[PDB]
Amino acid sequence: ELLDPEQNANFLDHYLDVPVDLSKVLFICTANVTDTIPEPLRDRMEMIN
Amino acid sequence: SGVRNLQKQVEKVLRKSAYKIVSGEAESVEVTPENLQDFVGKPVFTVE
Repeated sequence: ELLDPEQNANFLDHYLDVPVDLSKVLFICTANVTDTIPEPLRDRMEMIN
Repeated sequence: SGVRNLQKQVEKVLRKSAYKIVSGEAESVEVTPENLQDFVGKPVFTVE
């Protein structure tokens, strides 16, 4: 829900119900090896080395 | 079997085109297969 390109724009979480709008955020993620990450998450993002 | 994976690829190509427009050189990117390897890199699978 964070990483969905469209659904990040209306993210909401149980604590504070109100939707947030993350669309402008430039997320970054760091993983030591690309193979262990589950396929649905791994398939979106580019894997620079 | 799903179409999700192709959906990631075409996303990537488009967003690189967006970078080529707003700041890059071309005002109209024109992907061609010879061009393609730039955008989406070199082929991974072939020898099914």
